[PDB]
Amino acid sequence: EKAEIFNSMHGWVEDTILPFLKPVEESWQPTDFLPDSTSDGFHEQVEELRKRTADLPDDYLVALVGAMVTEEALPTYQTMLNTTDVIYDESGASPVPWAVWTRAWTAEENRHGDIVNKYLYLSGRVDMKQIEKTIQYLIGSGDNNPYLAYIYTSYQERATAISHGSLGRLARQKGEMKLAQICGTISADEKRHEAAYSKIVEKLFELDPEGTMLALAYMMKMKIVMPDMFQHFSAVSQRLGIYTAKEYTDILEHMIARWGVDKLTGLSGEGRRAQDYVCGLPMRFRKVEERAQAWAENISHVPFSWIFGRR
Amino acid sequence: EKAEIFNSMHGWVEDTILPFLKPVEESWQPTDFLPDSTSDGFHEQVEELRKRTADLPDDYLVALVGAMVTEEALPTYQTMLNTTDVIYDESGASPVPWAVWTRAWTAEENRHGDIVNKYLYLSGRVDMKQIEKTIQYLIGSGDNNPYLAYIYTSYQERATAISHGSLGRLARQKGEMKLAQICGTISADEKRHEAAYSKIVEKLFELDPEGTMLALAYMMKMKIVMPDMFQHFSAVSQRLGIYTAKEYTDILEHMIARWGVDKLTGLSGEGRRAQDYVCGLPMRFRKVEERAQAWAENISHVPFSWIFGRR
Ligand SMILES: [Fe+3]
Ligand SMILES: [Fe+3]
Ligand SMILES: [Fe+3]
Ligand SMILES: [Fe+3]
Repeated sequence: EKAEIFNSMHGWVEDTILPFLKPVEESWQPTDFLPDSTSDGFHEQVEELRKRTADLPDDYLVALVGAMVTEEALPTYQTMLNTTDVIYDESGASPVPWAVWTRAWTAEENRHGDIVNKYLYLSGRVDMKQIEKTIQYLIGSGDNNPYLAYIYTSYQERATAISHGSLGRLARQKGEMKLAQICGTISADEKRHEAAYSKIVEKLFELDPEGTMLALAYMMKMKIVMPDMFQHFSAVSQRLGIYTAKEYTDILEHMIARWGVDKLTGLSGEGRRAQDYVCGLPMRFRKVEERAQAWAENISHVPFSWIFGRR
Repeated sequence: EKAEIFNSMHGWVEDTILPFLKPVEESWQPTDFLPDSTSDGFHEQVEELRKRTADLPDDYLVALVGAMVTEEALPTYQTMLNTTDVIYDESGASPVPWAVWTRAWTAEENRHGDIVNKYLYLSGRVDMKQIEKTIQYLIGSGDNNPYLAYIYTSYQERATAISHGSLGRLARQKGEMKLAQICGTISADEKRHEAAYSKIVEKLFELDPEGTMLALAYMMKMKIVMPDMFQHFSAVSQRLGIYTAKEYTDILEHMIARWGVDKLTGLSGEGRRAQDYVCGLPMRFRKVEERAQAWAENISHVPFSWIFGRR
């Protein structure tokens, strides 16, 4: 039945989801936000960047490294959403619209880690050797239910749109307008992605409320949890205001509203147990917001000095 | 039966394939082969690179762009080999050794496109904006039989080990010792990868000669073919001697020998038709080697001037 639900969605994925892609022709590329290496001005542009970035506080460097590590892990996030599927009909073989979306979306995502990685490299502010190791360990690390991937990615796209957006805003506040542009441009990609993925989940709730509710309850319980090295990234994002416990709870309420999870009808006893669990979470998580803030305020970079580069 | 063949191989994959991984601790990283951005010497090192790279012929620039485009497409090559599999036993849940290999191998591969991409960027010799577009189109483009991926990757790892190795050798010949090191270091990764993948195919031939032969015949016929923009990369690799029609044929003979495809026994009529087809290919491809060379010698960069950066 899940396979068939997915199959029956092809037309709507084509009509409603694929338009959320931005044409490659109209798309920014990392080179847009970097010193021009073909230009006689290259060295001077690189120097300006390094000057601009010497003004950035340490917390900010760390959050930005957090964001790049997350993005650079792209090969291990698109893998769940990869569907070994291809449709046969009178026009011949073609790719399922699900795969057309995943592939093009992966191509979008690929630019996010590259821009931040080359920008941080050029700044000199972080030790790119240690961070590349981290990333190799992380790709090396990398339940089969096919709704789960879609739900998780909805949440992740909204969280990452908000985090990159807030990083951008703080870069702007410090006068680092190129870094603000980078962070803001990524955020705008993520806002589109979040829109496509939320709509997919919406549609799954429409067509299979029982399956989707059980999957969402599983995801909230098991996978998607309130927002040592990753703990440290998390603490820094908390105290900077980029991505907080309050924002996590706010994302949960938005998703509950957007998908009308507290308004589902016709559920079994099992479905209602799952709906009750999910819908009761925001009240549970409000209570731990003020503790998240205190904990973040005590974090030291001393165990993490290895992240930093030139001062 | 293919699923079961794969399942029955877990112990041997663990004992024989996983040791071909290089520990992340002992591993090079892109930063190793790049100007040190944390150093007061950064600008000077970047200048040395740009000087070293001004000595590189155009054919060489193009082949190197070919290689990076190929590598940077990594998200669309690991996807077939991704297996949504996880083993349950008395120790709990664990990852199938197939997935442990794929993940760690993907983490290895991720460094290949990054090093070449940042090196080419810093050189100024190519227009990275146009090449990033190309790459986005290419990831966006990106039969389900599970032997096919393993066979294809065997061939691809041997081809890419030979191509990066020969690019390295030519960089060396021009005195560009850092670029030679990069190309040579990648080649050595690919030689390990090729060894792991050839051994997998070997084992598939041992355990299921009939299935593997039919898959190999399919791959030679359909997918793996004698070595406009990709045609142009191919022509340049031909005339430079980096990767030629003769080398393609040589890879086919090596694989036939390594896996003893001309020595399989107990095949059905169908199996023997497939074995005869494959084993007759090298004689067929020798005949078109001298034509590949002539064709490559007539290629113009004029339609491809968009690749180039500063002169
Ligand atoms: Fe992203
Ligand atoms: Fe995204
Ligand atoms: Fe490679
Ligand atoms: Fe490889």
